Amino acid sequence: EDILERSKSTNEIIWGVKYDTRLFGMMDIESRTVQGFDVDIAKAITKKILGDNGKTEFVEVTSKTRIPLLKNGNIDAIIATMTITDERKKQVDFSDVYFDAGQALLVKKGSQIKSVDDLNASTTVLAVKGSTSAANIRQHAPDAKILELENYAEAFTALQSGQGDAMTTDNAILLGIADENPEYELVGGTFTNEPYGIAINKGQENFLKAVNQALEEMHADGTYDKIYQKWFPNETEGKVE
Amino acid sequence: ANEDILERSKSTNEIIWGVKYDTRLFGMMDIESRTVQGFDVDIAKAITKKILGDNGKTEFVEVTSKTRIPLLKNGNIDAIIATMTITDERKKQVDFSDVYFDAGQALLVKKGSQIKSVDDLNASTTVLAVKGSTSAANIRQHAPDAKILELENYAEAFTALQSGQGDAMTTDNAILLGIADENPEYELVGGTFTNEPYGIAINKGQENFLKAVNQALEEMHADGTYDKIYQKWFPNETEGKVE
Ligand SMILES: N[C@@H](CCC(=O)O)C(=O)O
Ligand SMILES: N[C@@H](CCC(=O)O)C(=O)O
Ligand SMILES: [Cl-]
Ligand SMILES: [Cl-]
Ligand SMILES: [Mg+2]
Ligand SMILES: [Mg+2]
Ligand SMILES: [Mg+2]
Repeated sequence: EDILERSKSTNEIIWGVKYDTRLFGMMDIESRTVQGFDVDIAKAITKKILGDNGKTEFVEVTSKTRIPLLKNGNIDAIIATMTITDERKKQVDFSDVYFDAGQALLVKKGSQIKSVDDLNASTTVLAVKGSTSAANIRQHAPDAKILELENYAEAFTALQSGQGDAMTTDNAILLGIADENPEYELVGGTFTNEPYGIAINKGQENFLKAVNQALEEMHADGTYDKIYQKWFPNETEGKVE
Repeated sequence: ANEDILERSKSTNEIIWGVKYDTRLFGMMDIESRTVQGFDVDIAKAITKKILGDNGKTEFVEVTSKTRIPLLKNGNIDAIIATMTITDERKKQVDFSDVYFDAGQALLVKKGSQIKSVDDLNASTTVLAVKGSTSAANIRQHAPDAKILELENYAEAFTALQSGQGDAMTTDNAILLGIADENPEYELVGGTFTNEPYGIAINKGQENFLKAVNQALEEMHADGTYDKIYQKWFPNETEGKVE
Protein backbone atom coordinates (compact mmCIF):
# COMPACT_ATOMS: atom_id res chain seq x y z
CA GLU A 1 0.00 0.00 0.00
CA ASP A 2 1.32 3.46 -0.97
CA ILE A 3 2.08 5.11 2.38
CA LEU A 4 1.85 8.58 0.89
CA GLU A 5 -1.75 7.80 -0.12
CA ARG A 6 -2.65 6.14 3.19
CA SER A 7 -1.10 8.86 5.33
CA LYS A 8 -3.27 11.50 3.65
CA SER A 9 -6.33 9.32 4.32
CA THR A 10 -5.56 8.78 8.03
CA ASN A 11 -3.97 12.27 8.31
CA GLU A 12 -1.06 10.69 10.14
CA ILE A 13 2.48 9.43 9.65
CA ILE A 14 3.68 6.69 12.03
CA TRP A 15 7.32 7.14 13.06
CA GLY A 16 9.54 4.57 14.74
CA VAL A 17 11.73 6.42 17.27
CA LYS A 18 13.97 5.55 20.18
CA TYR A 19 12.56 5.99 23.69
CA ASP A 20 15.85 5.75 25.60
CA THR A 21 18.17 8.15 23.71
CA ARG A 22 18.37 11.61 25.26
CA LEU A 23 18.63 14.39 22.62
CA PHE A 24 17.08 12.18 19.88
CA GLY A 25 14.13 10.12 21.17
CA MET A 26 13.52 9.85 24.93
CA MET A 27 10.30 9.12 26.73
CA ASP A 28 9.82 12.10 29.01
CA ILE A 29 8.30 11.18 32.36
CA GLU A 30 7.17 14.76 33.10
CA SER A 31 5.05 15.20 29.96
CA ARG A 32 4.45 11.50 29.17
CA THR A 33 5.61 12.20 25.61
CA VAL A 34 8.67 11.29 23.62
CA GLN A 35 11.10 14.14 22.92
CA GLY A 36 14.28 14.86 21.01
CA PHE A 37 15.83 15.87 17.71
CA ASP A 38 14.51 12.81 15.81
CA VAL A 39 11.02 13.49 17.22
CA ASP A 40 11.08 17.17 16.20
CA ILE A 41 12.39 16.38 12.71
CA ALA A 42 9.57 13.82 12.32
CA LYS A 43 6.97 16.37 13.40
CA ALA A 44 8.32 18.97 10.97
CA ILE A 45 8.41 16.53 8.04
CA THR A 46 4.86 15.47 8.81
CA LYS A 47 3.70 19.09 8.69
CA LYS A 48 5.47 19.63 5.35
CA ILE A 49 3.76 16.55 3.84
CA LEU A 50 0.30 16.72 5.39
CA GLY A 51 0.00 20.41 6.29
CA ASP A 52 -0.05 22.08 9.66
CA ASN A 53 -2.88 19.83 10.90
CA GLY A 54 -1.07 16.57 10.13
CA LYS A 55 -0.76 14.09 12.99
CA THR A 56 2.26 12.13 14.19
CA GLU A 57 2.24 8.78 15.91
CA PHE A 58 5.38 7.53 17.62
CA VAL A 59 6.18 3.85 18.10
CA GLU A 60 9.13 2.73 20.24
CA VAL A 61 11.86 0.98 18.26
CA THR A 62 15.29 -0.28 19.23
CA SER A 63 18.26 -0.86 16.99
CA LYS A 64 17.17 -4.50 16.95
CA THR A 65 13.46 -4.03 16.23
CA ARG A 66 13.41 -1.02 13.90
CA ILE A 67 13.87 -2.73 10.49
CA PRO A 68 11.48 -5.64 11.27
CA LEU A 69 8.77 -3.18 12.34
CA LEU A 70 9.33 -1.07 9.22
CA LYS A 71 9.18 -4.09 6.92
CA ASN A 72 5.96 -5.33 8.55
CA GLY A 73 4.27 -1.93 8.22
CA ASN A 74 3.89 -1.18 11.93
CA ILE A 75 5.63 2.13 11.20
CA ASP A 76 5.90 4.24 8.06
CA ALA A 77 9.48 5.40 8.63
CA ILE A 78 12.34 4.94 11.08
CA ILE A 79 13.95 8.07 12.51
CA ALA A 80 15.98 6.55 15.32
CA THR A 81 19.69 7.54 15.32
CA MET A 82 20.00 5.22 12.37
CA THR A 83 23.15 5.23 10.26
CA ILE A 84 22.79 4.85 6.50
CA THR A 85 24.72 1.70 5.58
CA ASP A 86 25.05 -0.36 2.42
CA GLU A 87 24.20 -3.48 4.41
CA ARG A 88 20.92 -1.95 5.56
CA LYS A 89 20.10 -0.84 2.00
CA LYS A 90 19.66 -4.55 1.20
CA GLN A 91 16.51 -4.23 3.31
CA VAL A 92 15.37 -0.58 3.33
CA ASP A 93 15.71 2.71 1.49
CA PHE A 94 17.05 5.84 3.17
CA SER A 95 16.29 9.55 2.92
CA ASP A 96 18.95 12.19 2.61
CA VAL A 97 21.28 12.46 5.62
CA TYR A 98 19.85 14.70 8.34
CA PHE A 99 22.60 14.45 11.01
CA ASP A 100 26.37 13.60 10.92
CA ALA A 101 27.43 11.57 13.97
CA GLY A 102 30.52 9.44 14.59
CA GLN A 103 31.48 6.68 16.98
CA ALA A 104 33.21 7.94 20.10
CA LEU A 105 34.26 7.14 23.68
CA LEU A 106 32.87 8.26 27.03
CA VAL A 107 35.11 8.03 30.12
CA LYS A 108 35.34 9.30 33.68
CA LYS A 109 36.98 12.71 33.79
CA GLY A 110 40.65 12.26 34.52
CA SER A 111 40.81 8.92 32.70
CA GLN A 112 44.10 8.24 30.97
CA ILE A 113 42.16 7.28 27.85
CA LYS A 114 42.20 10.13 25.34
CA SER A 115 41.56 8.25 22.07
CA VAL A 116 40.53 4.96 20.48
CA ASP A 117 44.30 4.44 20.16
CA ASP A 118 44.53 4.11 23.97
CA LEU A 119 42.20 1.05 23.98
CA ASN A 120 44.86 -1.64 24.26
CA ALA A 121 44.79 -5.09 25.85
CA SER A 122 44.71 -3.45 29.30
CA THR A 123 41.32 -1.81 28.67
CA THR A 124 37.69 -2.93 28.79
CA VAL A 125 35.14 -1.15 26.58
CA LEU A 126 31.37 -1.22 27.18
CA ALA A 127 29.02 -1.45 24.19
CA VAL A 128 25.44 -2.48 23.45
CA LYS A 129 25.03 -6.12 22.50
CA GLY A 130 24.40 -6.60 18.78
CA SER A 131 25.23 -3.01 17.90
CA THR A 132 27.31 -1.70 15.06
CA SER A 133 29.27 0.09 17.79
CA ALA A 134 30.34 -3.21 19.32
CA ALA A 135 31.36 -4.56 15.92
CA ASN A 136 33.31 -1.41 15.12
CA ILE A 137 35.21 -1.28 18.36
CA ARG A 138 36.41 -4.85 17.74
CA GLN A 139 37.92 -3.78 14.42
CA HIS A 140 39.35 -0.45 15.63
CA ALA A 141 40.63 -1.69 19.01
CA PRO A 142 41.17 -5.39 18.28
CA ASP A 143 42.95 -6.18 21.56
CA ALA A 144 40.54 -4.43 23.94
CA LYS A 145 38.17 -6.54 25.99
CA ILE A 146 34.55 -5.84 24.96
CA LEU A 147 31.77 -6.18 27.53
CA GLU A 148 28.34 -6.14 25.90
CA LEU A 149 25.25 -4.91 27.80
CA GLU A 150 21.56 -4.81 26.93
CA ASN A 151 21.13 -1.07 26.37
CA TYR A 152 22.69 2.33 26.92
CA ALA A 153 21.41 2.61 30.48
CA GLU A 154 23.00 -0.67 31.53
CA ALA A 155 26.24 0.24 29.80
CA PHE A 156 26.38 3.57 31.63
CA THR A 157 25.67 1.93 35.00
CA ALA A 158 28.54 -0.46 34.30
CA LEU A 159 30.80 2.48 33.45
CA GLN A 160 29.91 4.30 36.66
CA SER A 161 30.70 1.16 38.69
CA GLY A 162 34.09 0.62 37.05
CA GLN A 163 33.19 -2.53 35.13
CA GLY A 164 34.79 -0.86 32.11
CA ASP A 165 37.22 1.89 31.26
CA ALA A 166 35.14 3.46 28.51
CA MET A 167 31.71 3.26 26.90
CA THR A 168 31.24 3.52 23.16
CA THR A 169 28.40 4.52 20.82
CA ASP A 170 27.71 7.58 18.64
CA ASN A 171 29.22 10.84 19.90
CA ALA A 172 25.87 12.65 19.96
CA ILE A 173 24.28 9.87 21.99
CA LEU A 174 27.18 9.94 24.46
CA LEU A 175 26.74 13.74 24.66
CA GLY A 176 23.21 13.23 25.99
CA ILE A 177 24.82 11.21 28.77
CA ALA A 178 27.78 13.53 29.45
CA ASP A 179 25.75 16.73 29.80
CA GLU A 180 23.55 14.97 32.39
CA ASN A 181 26.55 13.47 34.26
CA PRO A 182 29.33 16.08 34.42
CA GLU A 183 31.88 13.66 35.96
CA TYR A 184 32.11 12.04 32.49
CA GLU A 185 33.34 13.37 29.16
CA LEU A 186 33.84 12.45 25.53
CA VAL A 187 37.46 11.92 24.57
CA GLY A 188 39.28 11.63 21.28
CA GLY A 189 36.98 12.84 18.57
CA THR A 190 35.32 10.19 16.41
CA PHE A 191 36.61 7.07 14.67
CA THR A 192 33.70 6.33 12.34
CA ASN A 193 31.24 8.31 10.27
CA GLU A 194 27.60 7.74 11.31
CA PRO A 195 25.38 9.73 8.90
CA TYR A 196 21.77 9.37 10.09
CA GLY A 197 19.00 8.78 7.59
CA ILE A 198 15.26 8.14 7.71
CA ALA A 199 14.56 4.56 6.67
CA ILE A 200 11.55 3.71 4.50
CA ASN A 201 10.47 0.29 3.29
CA LYS A 202 11.40 -0.80 -0.22
CA GLY A 203 8.70 -0.07 -2.74
CA GLN A 204 7.64 3.28 -1.20
CA GLU A 205 9.31 5.61 -3.69
CA ASN A 206 6.51 8.20 -3.62
CA PHE A 207 6.74 8.50 0.17
CA LEU A 208 10.55 8.58 0.09
CA LYS A 209 10.41 11.43 -2.44
CA ALA A 210 7.94 13.29 -0.21
CA VAL A 211 10.21 12.87 2.83
CA ASN A 212 13.23 14.13 0.91
CA GLN A 213 11.23 17.08 -0.44
CA ALA A 214 10.11 17.91 3.10
CA LEU A 215 13.73 17.93 4.29
CA GLU A 216 14.69 20.15 1.35
CA GLU A 217 11.98 22.66 2.29
CA MET A 218 13.08 22.52 5.93
CA HIS A 219 16.64 23.32 5.01
CA ALA A 220 15.48 26.18 2.77
CA ASP A 221 13.17 27.88 5.26
CA GLY A 222 15.27 27.45 8.40
CA THR A 223 13.08 24.84 10.11
CA TYR A 224 15.97 22.39 10.08
CA ASP A 225 18.39 24.95 11.50
CA LYS A 226 15.93 25.88 14.27
CA ILE A 227 15.46 22.25 15.34
CA TYR A 228 19.22 21.61 15.22
CA GLN A 229 19.98 24.70 17.32
CA LYS A 230 17.34 23.60 19.88
CA TRP A 231 18.93 20.22 20.55
CA PHE A 232 22.65 20.93 19.87
CA PRO A 233 23.11 24.57 20.93
CA ASN A 234 26.84 24.28 21.58
CA GLU A 235 27.98 21.65 19.06
CA THR A 236 27.69 22.44 15.39
CA GLU A 237 29.69 19.51 13.87
CA GLY A 238 26.67 17.23 13.44
CA LYS A 239 24.69 19.76 11.43
CA VAL A 240 24.03 19.06 7.75
CA GLU A 241 24.91 22.21 5.83
CA ALA B 1 31.02 33.86 -15.94
CA ASN B 2 27.40 34.89 -16.46
CA GLU B 3 27.20 32.68 -19.57
CA ASP B 4 25.14 29.59 -18.77
CA ILE B 5 27.43 26.56 -18.51
CA LEU B 6 24.95 24.02 -19.94
CA GLU B 7 24.09 26.36 -22.82
CA ARG B 8 27.79 26.81 -23.61
CA SER B 9 28.30 23.03 -23.57
CA LYS B 10 25.94 22.77 -26.57
CA SER B 11 28.74 24.39 -28.57
CA THR B 12 31.90 23.20 -26.80
CA ASN B 13 30.92 19.67 -25.70
CA GLU B 14 33.17 20.22 -22.68
CA ILE B 15 33.10 20.82 -18.94
CA ILE B 16 36.09 22.57 -17.32
CA TRP B 17 36.87 21.34 -13.82
CA GLY B 18 39.05 22.95 -11.19
CA VAL B 19 41.03 20.24 -9.37
CA LYS B 20 43.99 19.99 -7.05
CA TYR B 21 47.31 19.06 -8.65
CA ASP B 22 49.10 18.25 -5.39
CA THR B 23 46.69 16.04 -3.42
CA ARG B 24 47.44 12.32 -3.74
CA LEU B 25 44.26 10.17 -4.00
CA PHE B 26 42.15 13.18 -5.07
CA GLY B 27 43.91 15.33 -7.68
CA MET B 28 47.58 14.84 -8.35
CA MET B 29 49.56 15.70 -11.47
CA ASP B 30 51.32 12.60 -12.75
CA ILE B 31 54.63 13.72 -14.26
CA GLU B 32 55.22 10.79 -16.63
CA SER B 33 51.81 10.92 -18.33
CA ARG B 34 51.33 14.69 -17.85
CA THR B 35 47.79 13.99 -16.62
CA VAL B 36 46.06 14.63 -13.34
CA GLN B 37 44.73 11.61 -11.42
CA GLY B 38 42.63 10.91 -8.34
CA PHE B 39 39.17 10.33 -6.93
CA ASP B 40 38.06 13.92 -7.62
CA VAL B 41 39.37 13.63 -11.20
CA ASP B 42 37.52 10.33 -11.74
CA ILE B 43 34.27 11.66 -10.29
CA ALA B 44 34.59 14.69 -12.61
CA LYS B 45 35.07 12.48 -15.67
CA ALA B 46 32.10 10.29 -14.74
CA ILE B 47 29.84 13.31 -14.19
CA THR B 48 30.86 14.79 -17.50
CA LYS B 49 29.87 11.59 -19.29
CA LYS B 50 26.46 11.60 -17.56
CA ILE B 51 25.80 15.24 -18.46
CA LEU B 52 27.17 15.36 -22.00
CA GLY B 53 27.03 11.70 -22.97
CA ASP B 54 29.61 9.28 -24.29
CA ASN B 55 31.84 11.72 -26.15
CA GLY B 56 31.68 14.59 -23.67
CA LYS B 57 35.08 16.13 -23.00
CA THR B 58 36.72 17.05 -19.72
CA GLU B 59 39.21 19.84 -19.18
CA PHE B 60 41.17 20.18 -15.95
CA VAL B 61 42.54 23.42 -14.50
CA GLU B 62 44.74 23.55 -11.42
CA VAL B 63 43.22 25.22 -8.36
CA THR B 64 44.44 25.58 -4.80
CA SER B 65 42.37 26.16 -1.68
CA LYS B 66 43.29 29.83 -2.11
CA THR B 67 42.51 30.18 -5.81
CA ARG B 68 39.56 27.84 -6.25
CA ILE B 69 36.71 30.24 -5.44
CA PRO B 70 38.29 33.24 -7.30
CA LEU B 71 38.77 31.07 -10.42
CA LEU B 72 35.24 29.66 -10.18
CA LYS B 73 33.56 33.03 -9.70
CA ASN B 74 35.56 34.52 -12.57
CA GLY B 75 34.44 31.78 -14.97
CA ASN B 76 37.87 30.21 -15.55
CA ILE B 77 36.37 26.87 -14.53
CA ASP B 78 32.78 25.56 -14.49
CA ALA B 79 33.02 23.67 -11.20
CA ILE B 80 35.41 23.03 -8.31
CA ILE B 81 36.00 19.41 -7.37
CA ALA B 82 39.00 19.75 -5.09
CA THR B 83 38.59 18.25 -1.57
CA MET B 84 36.25 21.13 -0.76
CA THR B 85 34.14 21.06 2.38
CA ILE B 86 30.58 22.38 2.31
CA THR B 87 30.15 25.23 4.79
CA ASP B 88 27.40 27.83 5.26
CA GLU B 89 30.11 30.51 4.97
CA ARG B 90 31.15 29.12 1.58
CA LYS B 91 27.49 28.87 0.55
CA LYS B 92 27.48 32.67 0.51
CA GLN B 93 30.05 32.45 -2.32
CA VAL B 94 29.09 29.31 -4.28
CA ASP B 95 26.40 26.70 -4.67
CA PHE B 96 27.30 23.13 -3.80
CA SER B 97 26.29 19.75 -5.19
CA ASP B 98 25.22 16.89 -2.98
CA VAL B 99 28.00 15.52 -0.77
CA TYR B 100 30.23 13.04 -2.59
CA PHE B 101 32.89 12.23 0.09
CA ASP B 102 32.76 12.21 3.91
CA ALA B 103 36.11 13.36 5.35
CA GLY B 104 37.09 14.76 8.75
CA GLN B 105 39.99 16.74 10.10
CA ALA B 106 42.77 14.72 11.71
CA LEU B 107 46.36 14.79 12.98
CA LEU B 108 49.53 13.29 11.53
CA VAL B 109 52.52 12.79 13.86
CA LYS B 110 55.77 10.86 13.89
CA LYS B 111 55.23 7.38 15.34
CA GLY B 112 55.97 7.42 19.04
CA SER B 113 54.80 11.01 19.53
CA GLN B 114 53.30 11.85 22.90
CA ILE B 115 50.46 13.55 20.93
CA LYS B 116 47.58 11.06 20.59
CA SER B 117 44.65 13.30 19.64
CA VAL B 118 43.53 16.88 19.30
CA ASP B 119 43.16 16.91 23.09
CA ASP B 120 46.98 16.81 23.42
CA LEU B 121 47.54 20.08 21.53
CA ASN B 122 48.32 23.07 23.73
CA ALA B 123 50.51 26.16 24.04
CA SER B 124 53.63 23.97 24.01
CA THR B 125 52.77 22.20 20.71
CA THR B 126 53.09 23.61 17.19
CA VAL B 127 50.65 22.32 14.56
CA LEU B 128 51.39 22.57 10.85
CA ALA B 129 48.56 23.63 8.58
CA VAL B 130 48.30 25.35 5.23
CA LYS B 131 48.24 29.14 5.27
CA GLY B 132 44.73 30.59 5.19
CA SER B 133 43.20 27.10 5.32
CA THR B 134 40.07 26.21 7.23
CA SER B 135 42.13 23.44 8.83
CA ALA B 136 44.08 26.17 10.62
CA ALA B 137 40.85 27.82 11.70
CA ASN B 138 39.44 24.49 12.94
CA ILE B 139 42.56 23.93 15.03
CA ARG B 140 42.23 27.34 16.63
CA GLN B 141 38.79 26.20 17.77
CA HIS B 142 39.43 22.60 18.81
CA ALA B 143 42.95 23.31 20.16
CA PRO B 144 42.70 27.01 21.03
CA ASP B 145 46.02 27.12 22.91
CA ALA B 146 48.02 25.40 20.18
CA LYS B 147 50.61 27.29 18.19
CA ILE B 148 50.00 27.18 14.44
CA LEU B 149 52.68 27.41 11.75
CA GLU B 150 50.92 27.94 8.43
CA LEU B 151 52.81 26.84 5.30
CA GLU B 152 52.15 27.36 1.62
CA ASN B 153 51.11 23.80 0.71
CA TYR B 154 50.92 20.22 1.94
CA ALA B 155 54.42 19.37 0.72
CA GLU B 156 55.90 22.24 2.73
CA ALA B 157 53.78 21.34 5.76
CA PHE B 158 54.97 17.75 5.60
CA THR B 159 58.67 18.55 5.26
CA ALA B 160 58.25 20.92 8.23
CA LEU B 161 56.80 17.98 10.17
CA GLN B 162 59.67 15.74 9.03
CA SER B 163 62.31 18.24 10.25
CA GLY B 164 60.61 18.86 13.59
CA GLN B 165 59.45 22.40 12.90
CA GLY B 166 56.05 21.36 14.17
CA ASP B 167 54.80 18.57 16.40
CA ALA B 168 51.77 17.57 14.30
CA MET B 169 50.36 18.22 10.85
CA THR B 170 46.63 18.72 10.30
CA THR B 171 44.25 18.57 7.34
CA ASP B 172 41.58 16.11 6.23
CA ASN B 173 42.11 12.48 7.21
CA ALA B 174 41.86 11.26 3.59
CA ILE B 175 44.53 13.75 2.53
CA LEU B 176 46.83 12.77 5.40
CA LEU B 177 46.40 9.15 4.34
CA GLY B 178 47.76 10.14 0.92
CA ILE B 179 50.81 11.37 2.81
CA ALA B 180 51.13 8.55 5.37
CA ASP B 181 51.12 5.88 2.67
CA GLU B 182 54.18 7.64 1.25
CA ASN B 183 55.91 7.99 4.63
CA PRO B 184 55.83 5.03 7.04
CA GLU B 185 57.53 6.87 9.94
CA TYR B 186 54.28 8.86 10.38
CA GLU B 187 50.74 7.90 11.33
CA LEU B 188 47.30 9.37 11.86
CA VAL B 189 46.37 9.61 15.54
CA GLY B 190 43.15 10.35 17.37
CA GLY B 191 40.51 9.77 14.73
CA THR B 192 38.72 12.87 13.41
CA PHE B 193 37.60 15.98 15.25
CA THR B 194 35.50 17.61 12.52
CA ASN B 195 33.18 16.50 9.77
CA GLU B 196 34.37 17.58 6.30
CA PRO B 197 31.70 16.65 3.73
CA TYR B 198 33.03 17.39 0.25
CA GLY B 199 30.84 19.02 -2.37
CA ILE B 200 31.28 20.20 -5.94
CA ALA B 201 31.21 23.99 -6.01
CA ILE B 202 29.42 25.83 -8.81
CA ASN B 203 29.15 29.59 -9.24
CA LYS B 204 25.94 31.34 -8.29
CA GLY B 205 23.50 31.74 -11.17
CA GLN B 206 24.33 28.36 -12.74
CA GLU B 207 21.31 26.50 -11.41
CA ASN B 208 20.73 24.42 -14.55
CA PHE B 209 24.32 23.13 -14.44
CA LEU B 210 24.03 22.49 -10.69
CA LYS B 211 20.88 20.41 -11.30
CA ALA B 212 22.71 18.50 -14.05
CA VAL B 213 25.64 17.72 -11.72
CA ASN B 214 23.30 16.50 -8.98
CA GLN B 215 21.38 14.35 -11.46
CA ALA B 216 24.67 12.89 -12.71
CA LEU B 217 25.67 11.99 -9.14
CA GLU B 218 22.23 10.45 -8.55
CA GLU B 219 22.66 8.28 -11.65
CA MET B 220 26.18 7.25 -10.59
CA HIS B 221 24.97 6.20 -7.16
CA ALA B 222 22.10 4.30 -8.74
CA ASP B 223 24.21 2.31 -11.19
CA GLY B 224 27.34 1.64 -9.16
CA THR B 225 29.65 4.03 -11.00
CA TYR B 226 30.22 5.96 -7.79
CA ASP B 227 30.95 2.77 -5.86
CA LYS B 228 33.44 1.56 -8.49
CA ILE B 229 35.34 4.87 -8.38
CA TYR B 230 35.32 4.85 -4.56
CA GLN B 231 36.67 1.26 -4.52
CA LYS B 232 39.49 2.22 -6.91
CA TRP B 233 40.87 4.96 -4.64
CA PHE B 234 39.89 3.88 -1.09
CA PRO B 235 39.82 0.06 -1.13
CA ASN B 236 40.68 -0.31 2.57
CA GLU B 237 39.00 2.82 3.99
CA THR B 238 35.23 2.58 4.30
CA GLU B 239 34.22 5.72 6.22
CA GLY B 240 34.52 8.31 3.47
CA LYS B 241 31.98 6.60 1.23
CA VAL B 242 28.61 8.24 0.65
CA GLU B 243 26.04 5.43 0.60
N1 LIG C 1 23.96 5.09 14.59
C1 LIG C 1 24.47 3.76 14.86
C2 LIG C 1 24.43 3.42 16.38
C3 LIG C 1 23.17 3.86 17.13
C4 LIG C 1 21.94 2.98 16.85
O1 LIG C 1 22.10 1.77 16.53
O2 LIG C 1 20.83 3.53 16.95
C5 LIG C 1 23.68 2.73 14.07
O3 LIG C 1 22.65 3.08 13.49
O4 LIG C 1 24.12 1.56 14.01
N1 LIG D 1 38.39 20.00 3.00
C1 LIG D 1 39.02 21.13 3.69
C2 LIG D 1 40.56 21.03 3.67
C3 LIG D 1 41.17 20.69 2.31
C4 LIG D 1 41.13 21.83 1.30
O1 LIG D 1 41.23 23.02 1.67
O2 LIG D 1 41.09 21.52 0.10
C5 LIG D 1 38.56 22.45 3.08
O3 LIG D 1 37.80 22.47 2.10
O4 LIG D 1 38.94 23.54 3.55
CL1 LIG E 1 58.85 8.26 6.49
CL1 LIG F 1 26.30 2.73 -2.25
MG1 LIG G 1 32.53 12.42 10.47
MG1 LIG H 1 29.41 4.62 5.92
MG1 LIG I 1 24.89 4.03 -2.65
